[PDB]
Amino acid sequence: SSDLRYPTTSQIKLSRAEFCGFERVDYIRGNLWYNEKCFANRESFEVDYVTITFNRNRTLSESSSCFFSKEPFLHWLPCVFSSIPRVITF
Amino acid sequence: FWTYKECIWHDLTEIIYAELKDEHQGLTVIDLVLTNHFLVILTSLGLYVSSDLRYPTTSQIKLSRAEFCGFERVDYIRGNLWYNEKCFANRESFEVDYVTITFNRNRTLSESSSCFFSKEPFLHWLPCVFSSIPRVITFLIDQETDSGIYLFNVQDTKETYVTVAMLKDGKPSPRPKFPSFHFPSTFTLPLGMIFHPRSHFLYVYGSQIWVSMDGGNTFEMLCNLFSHHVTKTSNS
Amino acid sequence: LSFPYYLQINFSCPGQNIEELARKGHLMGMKPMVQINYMYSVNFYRWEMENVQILMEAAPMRSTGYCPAEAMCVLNWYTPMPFKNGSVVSSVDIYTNGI
Ligand SMILES: *[C@@H]1O[C@H](CO)[C@@H](O[C@@H]2O[C@H](CO)[C@@H](O[C@@H]3O[C@H](CO)[C@@H](O)[C@H](O)[C@@H]3O)[C@H](O)[C@H]2NC(C)=O)[C@H](O)[C@H]1NC(C)=O
Ligand SMILES: *[C@@H]1O[C@H](CO)[C@@H](O[C@@H]2O[C@H](CO)[C@@H](O[C@@H]3O[C@H](CO)[C@@H](O)[C@H](O)[C@@H]3O)[C@H](O)[C@H]2NC(C)=O)[C@H](O)[C@H]1NC(C)=O
Ligand SMILES: *[C@@H]1O[C@H](CO)[C@@H](O)[C@H](O)[C@H]1NC(C)=O
Ligand SMILES: *[C@@H]1O[C@H](CO)[C@@H](O)[C@H](O)[C@H]1NC(C)=O
Repeated sequence: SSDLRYPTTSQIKLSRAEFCGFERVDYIRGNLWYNEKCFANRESFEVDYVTITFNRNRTLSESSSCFFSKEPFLHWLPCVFSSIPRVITF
Repeated sequence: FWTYKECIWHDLTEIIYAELKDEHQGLTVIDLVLTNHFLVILTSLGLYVSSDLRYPTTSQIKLSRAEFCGFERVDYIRGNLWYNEKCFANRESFEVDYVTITFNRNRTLSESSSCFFSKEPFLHWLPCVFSSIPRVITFLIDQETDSGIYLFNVQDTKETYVTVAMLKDGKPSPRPKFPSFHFPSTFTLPLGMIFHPRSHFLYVYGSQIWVSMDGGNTFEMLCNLFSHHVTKTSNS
Repeated sequence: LSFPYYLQINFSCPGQNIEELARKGHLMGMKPMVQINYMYSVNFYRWEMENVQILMEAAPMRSTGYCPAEAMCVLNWYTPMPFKNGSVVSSVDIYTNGI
């Protein structure tokens, strides 16, 4: 979703993330992990993270099956960088 | 190529395997073109463009690998590079260079297009067709009349045709310039089209051979090869 | 003040249709060249014997209509049809400009 605190059109505007290649058969094996924390008065040091974990292979177009992003969910970056173990949950 | 003793052989595998994270498995040349300032190599593990050729810095070509989302190894083995061989010696300000790449694909949820073209710094590859469907065998940019020529052939039918569309701010448009020219139903399979270098002649080839003067509104058959197709062309 | 009537010209050649032939002729640089010759009258007691030529070049023009394509459609070539006082017979010779 775009944001929830700024209603403009009385209809949720949803933006679709970019994942290169992942097709339908990789979205059916996928989980969203989120730490349930209540930020009521919203201190400046508190941020929100979401992780997505996929059950796919390792193409020439990707390499990772684990991504995480911060409170504006636009830049999804991989959770592990540079036989290889599989990340169930980050 | 007047002597086999002077053809010097180079292996470029270290430079290629640099840009590619890990190490894959079958890096053969699939196509290569040599523009007036750039070198474009399509190999089985991707498309690479040289940085520039007029500014030596390190005495080794530095190749930058293009982005294509998803296309794997089976998409690069079936891929053609089309380029118009034109000499820009004194380099007038209106002359630019284009390159087209054509694949054979299925239309994933990650792409849609199987035909891309790009201008002289070969970094921004944008699709050649925009918003059953025909398959673009060959897209060519002609600069004499400032237009783009598509060779379409709908699958599951023998229909083959050519469409010329005007170019708006360096991007081809809908609404063709003049109504399209439909080839006869005997045209079994086309394989591409070529501009003769430094000229305005068009040549469609495949199971048959057709030539067009002017832009490509009217063609005239010059050869028929029943169940036989030309594979490559050389001209001077 | 203008003459009435124009001369409208195209060409036809077997195996192809007229409109794409005219489009190709325009796109390759061709332009018709027209030569008009006037014949004098029998009455030389009322008009003089002089014989006149006029050489013109036909101007391309588009046919107004639906025109599905962006630029070009049905296309024709046009020239004025001039007549002088003293004659009823004119010969119009059409030929090509070489291109
Ligand atoms: C090339 O020029 C020729 C003549 O200079 C054009 O042929 C003419 O085309 C018109 C179509 O508008 C024909 O008119 C038709 O006449 C019949 C009977 O009068 C009428 O029932 C139709 O509704 C229509 O009005 C005309 O007969 C025809 N003339 C000849 C000698 O064939 C031709 O159209 C031009 N080509 C292009 C591409 O413009
Ligand atoms: C055949 O010969 C006749 C006789 O000269 C030509 O007709 C004459 O043409 C002139 C100029 O076009 C006319 O003069 C104008 O007349 C109008 C109408 O009154 C007036 O408002 C203008 O200020 C000007 O004076 C003249 O009237 C006309 N003669 C007649 C009897 O109407 C004719 O042009 C010749 N044929 C050809 C093909 O040139
Ligand atoms: C890789 O593909 C194989 C089958 O081709 C499949 O068993 C496996 O799940 C894929 N990789 C992983 C660990 O997800
Ligand atoms: C499209 O997919 C079909 C089967 O899904 C395959 O047989 C065909 O080869 C693909 N098209 C191309 C151009 O490879």
